Amino acid sequence: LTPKETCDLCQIALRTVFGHFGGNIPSRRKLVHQLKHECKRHFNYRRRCLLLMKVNSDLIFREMTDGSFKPMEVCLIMRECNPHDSPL
Repeated sequence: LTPKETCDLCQIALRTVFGHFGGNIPSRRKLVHQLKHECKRHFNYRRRCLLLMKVNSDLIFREMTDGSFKPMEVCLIMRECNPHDSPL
């Protein structure tokens, strides 16, 4: 994966799962079951995605449930996006 792809993928994944719950996220355990499912939709990204959500599910949960949600921002904090890259 390019650093671009890797950034884009972070965003696509978090946005898709956030849209899935329509912003009403029930619990971290549940959030995680979907983050994992969503990781497996991407052949080349599965392995990295899965470890990313594992380590950072608390940060993703917090940011998602605050109402802010901007995917590109949480991906910057995880350093899967750098200030260089762009949103979607």
